[PDB]
Amino acid sequence: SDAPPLTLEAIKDRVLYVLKLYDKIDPEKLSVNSHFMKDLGLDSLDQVEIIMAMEDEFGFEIPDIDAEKLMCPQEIVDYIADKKDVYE
Amino acid sequence: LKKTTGLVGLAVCETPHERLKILYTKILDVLGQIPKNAAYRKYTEQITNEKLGMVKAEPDVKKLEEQLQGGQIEEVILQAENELSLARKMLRWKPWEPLVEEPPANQWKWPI
Amino acid sequence: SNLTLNFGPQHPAAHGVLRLVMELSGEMVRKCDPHIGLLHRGTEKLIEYKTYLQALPYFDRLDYVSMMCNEQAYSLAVEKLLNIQPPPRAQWIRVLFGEITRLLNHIMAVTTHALDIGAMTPFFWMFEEREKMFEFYERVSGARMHAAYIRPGGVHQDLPLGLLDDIYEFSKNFSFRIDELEEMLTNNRIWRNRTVDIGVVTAEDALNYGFSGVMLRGSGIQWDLRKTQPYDVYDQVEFDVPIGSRGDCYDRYLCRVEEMRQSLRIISQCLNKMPPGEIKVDDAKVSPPKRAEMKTSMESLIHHFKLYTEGYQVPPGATYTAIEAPKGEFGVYLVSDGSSRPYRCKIKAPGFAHLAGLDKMSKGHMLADVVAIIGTQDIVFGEVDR
Amino acid sequence: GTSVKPIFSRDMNEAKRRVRELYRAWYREVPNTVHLFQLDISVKQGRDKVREMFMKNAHVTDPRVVDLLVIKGKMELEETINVWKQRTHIMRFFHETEAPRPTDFLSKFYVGHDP
Amino acid sequence: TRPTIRPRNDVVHKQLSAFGQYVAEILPKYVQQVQVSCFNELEIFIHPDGVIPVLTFLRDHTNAQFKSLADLTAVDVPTRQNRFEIVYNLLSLRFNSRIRVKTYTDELTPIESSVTVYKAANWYEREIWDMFGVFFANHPDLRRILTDYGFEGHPFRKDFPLSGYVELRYDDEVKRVVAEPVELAQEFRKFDLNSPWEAFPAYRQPPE
Amino acid sequence: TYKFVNMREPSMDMKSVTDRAAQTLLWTELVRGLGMTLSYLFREPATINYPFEKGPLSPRFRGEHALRRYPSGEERCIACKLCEAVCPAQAITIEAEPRADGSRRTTRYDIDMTKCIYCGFCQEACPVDAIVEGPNFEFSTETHEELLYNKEKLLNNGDKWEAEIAANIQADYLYR
Ligand SMILES: CCCCCCCCCCCC(=O)SCCNC(=O)CCNC(=O)[C@H](O)C(C)(C)COP(=O)(O)O
Ligand code: SF4
Ligand code: SF4
Repeated sequence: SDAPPLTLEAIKDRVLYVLKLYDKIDPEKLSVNSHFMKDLGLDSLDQVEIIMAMEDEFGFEIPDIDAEKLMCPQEIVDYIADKKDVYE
Repeated sequence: LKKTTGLVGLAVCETPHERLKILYTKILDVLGQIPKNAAYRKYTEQITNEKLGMVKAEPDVKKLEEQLQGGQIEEVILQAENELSLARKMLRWKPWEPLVEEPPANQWKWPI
Repeated sequence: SNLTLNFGPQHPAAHGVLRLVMELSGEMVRKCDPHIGLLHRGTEKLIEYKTYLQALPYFDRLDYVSMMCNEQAYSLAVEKLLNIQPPPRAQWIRVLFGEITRLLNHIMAVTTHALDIGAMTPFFWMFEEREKMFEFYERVSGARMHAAYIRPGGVHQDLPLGLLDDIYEFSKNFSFRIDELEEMLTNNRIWRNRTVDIGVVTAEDALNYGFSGVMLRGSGIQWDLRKTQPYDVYDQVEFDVPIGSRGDCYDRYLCRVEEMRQSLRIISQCLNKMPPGEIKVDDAKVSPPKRAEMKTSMESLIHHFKLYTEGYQVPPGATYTAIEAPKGEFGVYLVSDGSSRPYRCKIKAPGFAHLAGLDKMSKGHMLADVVAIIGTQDIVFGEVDR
Repeated sequence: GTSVKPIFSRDMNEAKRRVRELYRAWYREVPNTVHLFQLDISVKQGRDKVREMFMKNAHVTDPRVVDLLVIKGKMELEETINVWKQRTHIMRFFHETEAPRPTDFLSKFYVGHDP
Repeated sequence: TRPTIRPRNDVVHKQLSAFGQYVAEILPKYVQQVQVSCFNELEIFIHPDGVIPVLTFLRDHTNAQFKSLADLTAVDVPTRQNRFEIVYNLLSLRFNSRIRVKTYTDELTPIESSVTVYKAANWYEREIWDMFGVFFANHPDLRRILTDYGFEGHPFRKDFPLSGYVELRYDDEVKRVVAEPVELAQEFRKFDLNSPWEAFPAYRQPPE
Repeated sequence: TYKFVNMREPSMDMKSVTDRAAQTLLWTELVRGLGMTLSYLFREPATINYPFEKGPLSPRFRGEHALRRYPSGEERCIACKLCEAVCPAQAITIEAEPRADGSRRTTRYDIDMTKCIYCGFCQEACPVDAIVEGPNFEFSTETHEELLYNKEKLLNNGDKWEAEIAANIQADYLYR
């Protein structure tokens, strides 16, 4: 069959794996609720790179107006879950 | 009757008189929607009425070409089409209105 | 996905400096994108640092196949800005050498076009005539092509004794060389297969695309600047304007051959009507005095010194002056700020617009057809890039 | 009022959005440029260079100037994607044959007169 | 005033003046000035917004029929608030006449592209953008035409130096052509040519 | 006044149609072209036997530059710098000072022959016929540096070519 029924936990884990490969984010002080600008100190350009890596990982494009709101891993998880129609 | 206009891409027009009458009538109809005091309206109506009367007054195509001073009645038809398109664009643009802005003080001063 | 190809610059049919990015489906040409500037030397900016005399030789090197015609266009622009008149004998010499120059250019265009197509022999026959014509250039000026002979105010020097007879001797024989070229090409079925209905352009499209010269007259447009807007003494010579009917390569080639014949006619009239008199304007604030006068009289020495150091001041103003150069309308937009150096000099070259029309002209054709169309546009990149 | 005609953007937000689009396009393009031009740099080097070029103009606060900068960046990207640029043009961004010019006062004093 | 002096043509001067008045009457919204030079050349100075409506008129009106765009160029005048003068030279074959249309812009204000009026304008506008930095709105394909790939600056601006900023050479360590800051074995020698005495009294300006 | 170049019509009589068919099937115009090339084959060629034979040149021909002298051996050049001012390529560099006997003479006279465009404006501008473009055109070199002429090189050129230069000037100066 096709891909298994991806869930919120898998989405969060893959998002965290993608983020921990970013060289400007501290691997062990990153949480599901961390803010890229306030806590990680990431710049606006850095955020764009993070969303591009997310697009690569999850295989679907994210437009600029949607990508601007995503400011923490939890927002990215909720966006992906809403787009993929996943409630668990 | 004429074999070729001699110009590449310009076809020979059968019944040029009727085509010209239609085009000049359409031009006058479009110009009727332009304000009466606009110089474009009065000038174009004057020249269009001259050409329309000249077309109605001479049934020979060669003599009509000689009178119109327009160079080979097919090009007269093309020029009428161009004038009709311009008249529609001018109705949209309304250039009869006052100048939008005065240039800066020394915009056109030459030398320096 | 179409295949993308670099046609030139290092290509035989690319004229040395043209890089053409071509999108092809097989050999069908889906798109032509000419990339130019490989011979952009910044002429227009360099001229802003020269006097008008110092700027004159830059025009020899724009369309290096038609030198004296460029000189004449620039000289006419400067003379219009100066409000002066060249002497009649200078104007007759100018027209004569302009027609010799048209002969040179049409030989180059027709024979190189034939060489792209594949007929290599007429190039060799006609380039000896070009050589003889080069001697006429060198005898009048000391240089085979970059003469700098035609200057604002007239010409630099008078004709040497015996030049007119030799020009007559060449002119009474050139018609047979034209006949041999036409015997090789005009009725040949391979040549017609390579040229007929290739690069057909309509009259309306030719006008809207900025075309000039044969690129107009091949499509039936009855226009020639020598007839409609004459300069020098062109309103005193009789000639005919060749007019095409199909707007294709074959009609344009026929037009160029007939223009060569009409140039022979004009040259004959110029040879028989050359008047006596001075050869530059008798105004030492513009044209330099004779060397004997410079070494004898105080005013002549002062004016020589000033004209060769500072140059003449030109009254402020701007002119667009155009001529019927062998490749089409060649124009100069010259802006004078009142000083002895031009403020701005925009050069209008017919090949610029003609090459901008190449992608439109190549629609529905093959690679060899595009080679033929490049040849039929008569492009020199010295004037295209400037 | 200032009565100024825009180019593309009315304020700084739309200009910043266009900047982000151009940055995404360049970031995506860099690996293809490394492969096609046969460069000896890494993809990280190219992206770091792209970032550096963008950062060079971070101080601009005029939306029209930002729009024109984005237009020029789009022109450069189109030149790169179509391989109109050669390897020399791409490598010109790195200045690999220019000697390092000193910045402190003393070295400039020793070497010459330029301030 | 005989052989040396260029002759005048009053007939053409009057005809051009009348046609300039005609054009100014028809398009008062955009026409700012009309001039006829003494060598019989007609110039129409317009507001930038009227680039398309004026050109179209001059192309399509039955009494104008300026079907040919001979040339389109720009002139840089740094002392003006609007730096760049945009010049259109048009030719009418039907009436055997020429006309010049002039407008202005600065570094940051786009000019409407006229490719929908004259296709010939395409490359010309590219050249202007290449040489002066004037952006043309709604141009189908606007990019450099004359300069090298990646070239920075607009060479035809008056403040751009004649030799530019960079030059090229082949370097063997990297096995390629490289660009480096320009150094000249002989510096171009600036000449001061202007005479300190006025040449043309007819063009004297008020002394402020 | 104009003419048409391709506006003719073929006659449709059986004679002309059969002649056209014979041309199509028997390739008559191709044979005509072959005959033209065969005729050229038996003509005398236009090639000259260089370097034993040379192309004709005029007294006005512009060649390698030279600096000239008066018949007493004194240099003609008096360092007015008109040639330097007029030079369109800025190929001339001149430095001057009073000589030991007080004469106005150059200490530096350089022509960059890789900058030069060989226009002859320098010799037109010169008031004393000091700098000229001579008749020599065969002076190719193996290095760039040899084409940067100093004053000694130009004086040597004048001394070497004066016999020809004076005759050419005598031939042409009544036109100048
Ligand atoms: C391989 C080599 C290729 C080289 C390619 C070179 C391409 C050059 C393209 C140049 C493009 C531009 O200049 S585009 C002009 C640059 N943009 C601005 O100046 C706007 C104001 N500054 C800012 O917004 C911030 O500094 C910003 C850093 C942008 C982030 O902002 P955020 O934090 O709010 O997200
Ligand atoms: S020939 Fe012309 S370019 Fe050469 S040195 Fe003389 S003036 Fe200068
Ligand atoms: S060569 Fe002639 S023009 Fe040049 S400095 Fe000497 S005298 Fe003057």
